[PDB]
Amino acid sequence: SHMASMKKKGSVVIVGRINLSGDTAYAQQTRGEEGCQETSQTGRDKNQVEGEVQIVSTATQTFLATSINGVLWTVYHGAGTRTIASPKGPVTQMYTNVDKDLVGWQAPQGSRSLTPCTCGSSDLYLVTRHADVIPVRRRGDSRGSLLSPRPISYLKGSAGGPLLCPAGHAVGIFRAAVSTRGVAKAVAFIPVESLETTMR
Ligand SMILES: CC(C)(C)OC(=O)N[C@H]1CCCCC/C=C\[C@@H]2C[C@@]2(C(=O)NS(=O)(=O)C2CC2)NC(=O)[C@@H]2C[C@@H](OC(=O)n3cc4cccc(F)c4c3)CN2C1=O
Ligand SMILES: [Zn+2]
Repeated sequence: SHMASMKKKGSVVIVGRINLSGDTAYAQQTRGEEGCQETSQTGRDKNQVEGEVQIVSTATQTFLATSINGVLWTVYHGAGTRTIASPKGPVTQMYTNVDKDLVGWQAPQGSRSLTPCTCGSSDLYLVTRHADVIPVRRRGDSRGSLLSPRPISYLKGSAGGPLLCPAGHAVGIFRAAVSTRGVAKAVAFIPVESLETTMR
Protein backbone atom coordinates (compact mmCIF):
# COMPACT_ATOMS: atom_id res chain seq x y z
CA SER A 1 0.00 0.00 0.00
CA HIS A 2 0.82 3.71 0.03
CA MET A 3 2.87 3.65 3.24
CA ALA A 4 3.44 7.40 3.71
CA SER A 5 -0.31 8.00 4.26
CA MET A 6 -1.00 5.13 6.68
CA LYS A 7 -2.60 6.49 9.84
CA LYS A 8 -1.94 5.67 13.49
CA LYS A 9 -4.55 4.67 16.05
CA GLY A 10 -5.25 7.34 18.64
CA SER A 11 -4.66 6.83 22.34
CA VAL A 12 -7.33 5.87 24.84
CA VAL A 13 -8.23 9.04 26.77
CA ILE A 14 -9.56 9.43 30.31
CA VAL A 15 -12.65 11.63 30.00
CA GLY A 16 -14.11 11.31 33.50
CA ARG A 17 -14.53 9.11 36.53
CA ILE A 18 -17.05 7.39 38.74
CA ASN A 19 -16.75 9.08 42.10
CA LEU A 20 -17.04 6.54 44.91
CA SER A 21 -15.36 8.71 47.56
CA GLY A 22 -18.51 9.81 49.45
CA ASP A 23 -21.90 8.37 50.40
CA THR A 24 -23.25 8.94 46.86
CA ALA A 25 -21.80 7.43 43.69
CA TYR A 26 -21.81 9.79 40.71
CA ALA A 27 -20.20 10.25 37.30
CA GLN A 28 -17.98 13.26 36.66
CA GLN A 29 -16.81 14.39 33.25
CA THR A 30 -13.31 15.83 33.17
CA ARG A 31 -12.81 16.33 29.43
CA GLY A 32 -15.24 17.26 26.64
CA GLU A 33 -15.29 15.89 23.10
CA GLU A 34 -12.90 18.40 21.40
CA GLY A 35 -10.27 18.02 24.13
CA CYS A 36 -10.73 14.26 23.96
CA GLN A 37 -10.15 14.22 20.20
CA GLU A 38 -6.97 16.36 20.43
CA THR A 39 -5.65 14.33 23.39
CA SER A 40 -6.27 11.05 21.54
CA GLN A 41 -4.17 12.38 18.64
CA THR A 42 -1.23 13.72 20.69
CA GLY A 43 -1.43 11.17 23.51
CA ARG A 44 -0.66 14.07 25.86
CA ASP A 45 -3.11 14.40 28.74
CA LYS A 46 -2.15 16.86 31.47
CA ASN A 47 -5.48 16.61 33.35
CA GLN A 48 -5.31 15.53 36.99
CA VAL A 49 -6.52 11.97 37.53
CA GLU A 50 -8.36 10.93 40.65
CA GLY A 51 -10.17 7.83 41.87
CA GLU A 52 -10.40 4.14 41.10
CA VAL A 53 -12.82 3.96 38.16
CA GLN A 54 -12.11 6.05 35.08
CA ILE A 55 -14.39 6.73 32.16
CA VAL A 56 -12.34 6.32 28.98
CA SER A 57 -12.89 6.96 25.29
CA THR A 58 -11.45 6.23 21.87
CA ALA A 59 -12.65 7.99 18.71
CA THR A 60 -15.47 5.45 18.36
CA GLN A 61 -16.21 3.97 21.80
CA THR A 62 -16.53 4.86 25.46
CA PHE A 63 -16.19 2.48 28.36
CA LEU A 64 -14.59 2.15 31.82
CA ALA A 65 -11.16 1.36 33.24
CA THR A 66 -10.45 0.34 36.83
CA SER A 67 -7.24 0.59 38.87
CA ILE A 68 -6.35 -2.55 40.87
CA ASN A 69 -2.84 -3.24 42.28
CA GLY A 70 -1.33 -0.19 40.54
CA VAL A 71 -2.57 -1.16 37.05
CA LEU A 72 -5.38 0.52 35.14
CA TRP A 73 -7.35 -2.38 33.62
CA THR A 74 -9.92 -2.45 30.87
CA VAL A 75 -11.34 -4.63 28.10
CA TYR A 76 -9.52 -5.53 24.90
CA HIS A 77 -12.77 -5.20 22.93
CA GLY A 78 -12.76 -1.49 23.82
CA ALA A 79 -9.06 -0.58 23.90
CA GLY A 80 -7.52 -3.06 21.47
CA THR A 81 -3.74 -2.63 21.63
CA ARG A 82 -3.96 1.18 22.03
CA THR A 83 -1.72 3.35 24.12
CA ILE A 84 -3.25 5.57 26.79
CA ALA A 85 -2.68 9.33 26.94
CA SER A 86 -0.57 10.64 29.81
CA PRO A 87 1.12 13.90 30.82
CA LYS A 88 4.30 13.00 28.94
CA GLY A 89 2.75 11.26 25.93
CA PRO A 90 1.36 7.85 24.91
CA VAL A 91 1.92 4.97 27.33
CA THR A 92 2.16 1.44 25.91
CA GLN A 93 0.11 -1.38 27.45
CA MET A 94 1.89 -3.34 30.14
CA TYR A 95 -0.60 -6.26 29.78
CA THR A 96 -2.55 -7.47 26.76
CA ASN A 97 -4.59 -10.69 26.76
CA VAL A 98 -7.17 -11.05 24.02
CA ASP A 99 -8.21 -14.47 25.36
CA LYS A 100 -9.29 -12.85 28.65
CA ASP A 101 -10.58 -9.67 26.95
CA LEU A 102 -8.07 -7.84 29.16
CA VAL A 103 -5.61 -5.00 28.84
CA GLY A 104 -3.73 -2.92 31.37
CA TRP A 105 -1.45 0.10 31.65
CA GLN A 106 0.52 1.41 34.60
CA ALA A 107 -2.01 3.24 36.80
CA PRO A 108 -1.96 7.03 36.28
CA GLN A 109 -0.38 9.34 38.86
CA GLY A 110 -3.19 10.53 41.12
CA SER A 111 -5.35 7.45 40.72
CA ARG A 112 -6.25 5.21 43.64
CA SER A 113 -6.19 1.44 43.32
CA LEU A 114 -8.74 -1.02 44.59
CA THR A 115 -7.42 -3.89 46.69
CA PRO A 116 -7.95 -7.43 45.33
CA CYS A 117 -10.66 -9.21 47.29
CA THR A 118 -9.76 -12.25 49.38
CA CYS A 119 -13.12 -12.38 51.22
CA GLY A 120 -14.53 -15.29 49.17
CA SER A 121 -17.95 -13.58 49.31
CA SER A 122 -20.56 -14.08 46.60
CA ASP A 123 -22.50 -10.87 47.33
CA LEU A 124 -21.14 -8.45 44.71
CA TYR A 125 -21.80 -4.97 43.35
CA LEU A 126 -21.30 -3.83 39.76
CA VAL A 127 -20.44 -0.16 39.20
CA THR A 128 -21.68 1.22 35.84
CA ARG A 129 -20.63 4.23 33.77
CA HIS A 130 -23.78 5.98 35.01
CA ALA A 131 -22.69 5.41 38.63
CA ASP A 132 -25.37 2.81 39.29
CA VAL A 133 -24.25 0.30 41.91
CA ILE A 134 -26.03 -2.93 40.87
CA PRO A 135 -26.23 -5.92 43.23
CA VAL A 136 -24.93 -9.11 41.63
CA ARG A 137 -24.90 -12.62 43.12
CA ARG A 138 -21.73 -14.47 42.16
CA ARG A 139 -22.69 -17.66 40.29
CA GLY A 140 -19.33 -19.07 39.27
CA ASP A 141 -15.70 -18.22 38.65
CA SER A 142 -16.52 -15.55 36.04
CA ARG A 143 -20.29 -15.03 36.18
CA GLY A 144 -22.88 -13.36 38.38
CA SER A 145 -26.62 -12.82 38.19
CA LEU A 146 -28.33 -9.44 38.47
CA LEU A 147 -30.69 -9.36 41.45
CA SER A 148 -32.83 -7.01 39.31
CA PRO A 149 -32.50 -7.72 35.57
CA ARG A 150 -32.58 -4.79 33.18
CA PRO A 151 -32.23 -3.96 29.52
CA ILE A 152 -28.73 -4.37 28.08
CA SER A 153 -28.90 -0.64 27.21
CA TYR A 154 -28.24 0.11 30.88
CA LEU A 155 -25.00 -1.88 30.90
CA LYS A 156 -23.61 -0.81 27.50
CA GLY A 157 -20.48 1.28 27.96
CA SER A 158 -19.63 -0.23 31.36
CA ALA A 159 -17.20 -2.93 30.29
CA GLY A 160 -13.99 -2.33 32.21
CA GLY A 161 -15.85 -1.40 35.38
CA PRO A 162 -15.47 -3.26 38.66
CA LEU A 163 -17.40 -5.87 40.52
CA LEU A 164 -16.84 -5.18 44.23
CA CYS A 165 -17.39 -7.20 47.40
CA PRO A 166 -19.33 -5.78 50.38
CA ALA A 167 -16.06 -4.35 51.76
CA GLY A 168 -15.26 -2.53 48.48
CA HIS A 169 -12.46 -4.82 47.26
CA ALA A 170 -12.11 -5.67 43.57
CA VAL A 171 -13.57 -9.06 42.68
CA GLY A 172 -13.52 -8.68 38.89
CA ILE A 173 -13.67 -6.55 35.75
CA PHE A 174 -16.97 -6.52 33.81
CA ARG A 175 -16.52 -7.82 30.23
CA ALA A 176 -19.84 -9.12 28.83
CA ALA A 177 -23.59 -9.28 29.46
CA VAL A 178 -25.65 -12.45 29.33
CA SER A 179 -29.07 -11.54 27.95
CA THR A 180 -32.41 -12.96 26.83
CA ARG A 181 -34.62 -10.87 24.55
CA GLY A 182 -32.46 -7.81 25.27
CA VAL A 183 -32.70 -8.20 29.06
CA ALA A 184 -29.46 -8.67 30.96
CA LYS A 185 -29.91 -11.41 33.55
CA ALA A 186 -26.22 -12.01 34.25
CA VAL A 187 -22.76 -10.59 33.72
CA ALA A 188 -19.44 -12.12 32.81
CA PHE A 189 -16.27 -10.73 34.37
CA ILE A 190 -12.52 -11.28 34.49
CA PRO A 191 -11.91 -12.50 38.06
CA VAL A 192 -9.33 -10.58 40.04
CA GLU A 193 -7.30 -13.80 40.46
CA SER A 194 -6.93 -13.93 36.70
CA LEU A 195 -5.59 -10.34 36.79
CA GLU A 196 -3.21 -11.37 39.56
CA THR A 197 -1.94 -14.32 37.43
CA THR A 198 -1.56 -12.02 34.41
CA MET A 199 0.63 -9.80 36.63
CA ARG A 200 2.94 -12.84 36.81
C1 LIG B 1 -19.46 -13.72 26.24
C2 LIG B 1 -20.95 -14.05 26.15
C3 LIG B 1 -21.40 -14.83 27.38
C4 LIG B 1 -21.25 -14.86 24.88
O1 LIG B 1 -21.74 -12.87 26.13
C5 LIG B 1 -21.63 -11.83 25.14
O2 LIG B 1 -20.77 -11.90 24.27
N1 LIG B 1 -22.47 -10.82 25.30
C6 LIG B 1 -22.35 -9.61 24.52
C7 LIG B 1 -23.66 -8.83 24.53
C8 LIG B 1 -23.54 -7.50 23.76
C9 LIG B 1 -24.72 -6.56 24.03
C10 LIG B 1 -24.33 -5.37 24.91
C11 LIG B 1 -24.14 -5.81 26.36
C12 LIG B 1 -23.88 -4.62 27.26
C13 LIG B 1 -22.73 -4.42 27.91
C14 LIG B 1 -21.57 -5.37 27.80
C15 LIG B 1 -20.46 -5.21 28.83
C16 LIG B 1 -20.18 -4.87 27.36
C17 LIG B 1 -19.93 -3.42 27.08
O3 LIG B 1 -20.53 -2.56 27.70
N2 LIG B 1 -19.02 -3.12 26.14
S1 LIG B 1 -18.76 -1.60 25.80
O4 LIG B 1 -19.96 -1.02 25.23
O5 LIG B 1 -18.29 -0.85 26.93
C18 LIG B 1 -17.61 -1.59 24.59
C19 LIG B 1 -16.86 -0.29 24.31
C20 LIG B 1 -16.16 -1.43 25.03
N3 LIG B 1 -19.45 -5.88 26.63
C21 LIG B 1 -19.80 -6.24 25.40
O6 LIG B 1 -20.64 -5.64 24.75
C22 LIG B 1 -19.19 -7.50 24.87
C23 LIG B 1 -18.30 -7.24 23.67
C24 LIG B 1 -18.39 -8.54 22.91
O7 LIG B 1 -17.71 -9.57 23.60
C25 LIG B 1 -16.30 -9.73 23.32
O8 LIG B 1 -15.80 -9.13 22.39
N4 LIG B 1 -15.69 -10.56 24.14
C26 LIG B 1 -14.32 -11.07 23.96
C27 LIG B 1 -14.19 -12.02 25.12
C28 LIG B 1 -13.08 -12.81 25.45
C29 LIG B 1 -13.17 -13.62 26.57
C30 LIG B 1 -14.32 -13.64 27.36
C31 LIG B 1 -15.41 -12.85 26.99
F1 LIG B 1 -16.52 -12.86 27.74
C32 LIG B 1 -15.30 -12.05 25.88
C33 LIG B 1 -16.35 -11.12 25.33
C34 LIG B 1 -19.87 -8.87 22.98
N5 LIG B 1 -20.21 -8.42 24.34
C35 LIG B 1 -21.26 -8.76 25.10
O9 LIG B 1 -21.36 -8.36 26.25
ZN1 LIG C 1 -13.48 -8.46 49.77
